[PDB]
Amino acid sequence: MASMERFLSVYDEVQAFLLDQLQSKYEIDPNRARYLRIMMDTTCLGGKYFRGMTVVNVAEGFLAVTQHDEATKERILHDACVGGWMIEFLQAHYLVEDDIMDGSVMRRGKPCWYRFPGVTTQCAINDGIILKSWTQIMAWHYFADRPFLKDLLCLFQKVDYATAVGQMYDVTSMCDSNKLDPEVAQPMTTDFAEFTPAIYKRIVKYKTTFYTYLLPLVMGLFVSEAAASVEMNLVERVAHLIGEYFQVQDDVMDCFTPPEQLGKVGTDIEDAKCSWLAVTFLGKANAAQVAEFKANYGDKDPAKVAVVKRLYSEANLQADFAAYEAEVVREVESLIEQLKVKSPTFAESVAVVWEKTHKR
Amino acid sequence: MASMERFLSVYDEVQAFLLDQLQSKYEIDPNRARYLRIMMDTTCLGGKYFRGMTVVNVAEGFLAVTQHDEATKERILHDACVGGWMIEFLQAHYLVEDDIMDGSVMRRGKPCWYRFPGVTTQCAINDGIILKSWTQIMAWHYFADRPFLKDLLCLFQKVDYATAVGQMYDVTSMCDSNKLDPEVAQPMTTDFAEFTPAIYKRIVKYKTTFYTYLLPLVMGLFVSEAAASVEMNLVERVAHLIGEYFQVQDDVMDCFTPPEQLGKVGTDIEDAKCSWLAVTFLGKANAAQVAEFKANYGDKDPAKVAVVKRLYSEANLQADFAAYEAEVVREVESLIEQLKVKSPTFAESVAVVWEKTHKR
Repeated sequence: MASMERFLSVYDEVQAFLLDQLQSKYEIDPNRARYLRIMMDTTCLGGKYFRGMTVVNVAEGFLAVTQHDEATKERILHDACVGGWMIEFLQAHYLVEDDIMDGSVMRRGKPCWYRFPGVTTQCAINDGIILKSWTQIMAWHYFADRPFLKDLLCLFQKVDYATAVGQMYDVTSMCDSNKLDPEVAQPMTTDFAEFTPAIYKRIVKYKTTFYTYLLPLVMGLFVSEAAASVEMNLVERVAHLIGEYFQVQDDVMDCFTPPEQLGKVGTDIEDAKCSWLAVTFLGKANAAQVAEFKANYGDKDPAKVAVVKRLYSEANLQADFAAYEAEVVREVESLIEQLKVKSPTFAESVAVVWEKTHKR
Repeated sequence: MASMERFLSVYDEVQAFLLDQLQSKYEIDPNRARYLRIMMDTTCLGGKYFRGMTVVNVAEGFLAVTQHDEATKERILHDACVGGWMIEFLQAHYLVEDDIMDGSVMRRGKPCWYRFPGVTTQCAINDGIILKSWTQIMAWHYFADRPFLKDLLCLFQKVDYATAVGQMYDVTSMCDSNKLDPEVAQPMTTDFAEFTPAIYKRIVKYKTTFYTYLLPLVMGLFVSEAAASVEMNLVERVAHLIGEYFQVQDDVMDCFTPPEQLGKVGTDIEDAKCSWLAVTFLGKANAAQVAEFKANYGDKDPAKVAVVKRLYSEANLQADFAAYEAEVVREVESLIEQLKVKSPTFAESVAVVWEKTHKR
């Protein structure tokens, strides 16, 4: 893919620009520049670039139906790559800080960044702050004169806040709301009353859907000067729908995918997370199954984790998943049909985003 | 002071706006809203508001010499308070994350936020991210239609990146540059070769001067639509000069101020920090004093920390300080004289900022 190859060559360019700027305006020395280059590569590279490439694909979709000089086609594609890298770097930030907050061990088959011997939490928290700063430095440099700059920066910032709010909802999901209090150590829920579909939907919506689907799609529109060409209410509803399904998939894999291909251990059970698997289990369990779940969930002991996994296999949650999948397919196709009214090209870009999500 | 009282009443307004927005657009529930309100109060309130009030003072200085309708005077003062709160919240962010990175215990006589029982590192890292997000949410809401918005956001972001870069320089200052490597646990310097005045000046410049002096002063100018009224090169040189002296003062107090009025223990010695005291000690020490410093610096043992403090008392570093102070006074008065050429009002605001710094 030449799309991919354009994306990646823009990474080398953006990294040279940020490092050269540190030398030339921030008095950095070469060994610290080298540590930051390594940091950038280790935290930003290695994934699928799904989010970044979504900006590129959305841009390419408009480029095929819009008259432009060559030099304009190139600038828009450049802008789409840079925008995509903003989003990858924002994600990198989230992952460095999250792995620290959660005491995670591995990420994509390597140690989490804060566990590199010469890093440590002391430097890794800061490194994660710098990752997000770089998304701004990028925007101001590459987009200084762009008519979309204000709207892109404003959306970026809203998406970032929504994600941070989401992470809060996530990490406090195993506590009873009425017991949240900075003055009192948070005890795990015993009733699991807040393990419902609506609550789960709130966590996922804020925690991942803004930055994983909304941001890439709208960004593709901005760089293409095409926002006024779509119904924004639909982009939102489709981004939140496809974003939820995406997270449901990760939740199932956390439990059932082998660590080898997960790249991680998977500790949602021990961590007592409000996962789709738990919420769906409690939505179908009989009384005795609920009691057994409660005696076993949220505990590091591998025998108790096997009891939960066994309850999930026996509740047949692969059927509730095929059913949730079938409903999402229906609603996604419906939203794409609505998006054809004002833009058949954007609609088709959304179909490709969905198709790439549905396969995994 | 009515200045103070305006500043603080703007805090209540901004906090109500951010919490009401979380309820109305982010589906927050009351107990999480209450945790965020507490977080905001504990991390943002309690200090001197030196940085925030600097924006207010700079605005008030222009207001006394510029013709405006009353409603415009109020909006500018409102804008100056909001801008000041942005800076206080940015600082709050830095302090939450820093106390975590450094394993700090106390801050202004209370436990560091991540040590509150119901917080934990898991939530505190995120809380610190949210603190900084709020500075953006503020800017976009209160300043949406302001002609200074782009320039304020661009400067904010540059100052933030410079601070993060500075923190990196700070926390790696005890290592030999040529040994920095994410793959290798960082050993403490033995030669202390990088403990020089120029290196020290680099750390302080980025670590604190941008956000503590440059940002507040330039922000006061933006909200007042007065940037074109000053020589920006001088504001920079004065902000960096006064900012350094400010940090030298904290470095001396870390060592010699009683914990009671410091609000902290003070562990620069144990932490092997490139402090002004160390750098100045090595700039005057004889060979035997240098050897003794080396056998004792950077170690948690209270007997070795007393040996360093004793070497500092015996090297008579209160004289190098009076001398550094006398030189800063000279250069600060010189820069204020230069600033009178294009703005006597701004110059006088800089004199007050300096006078408030010099006393402490």
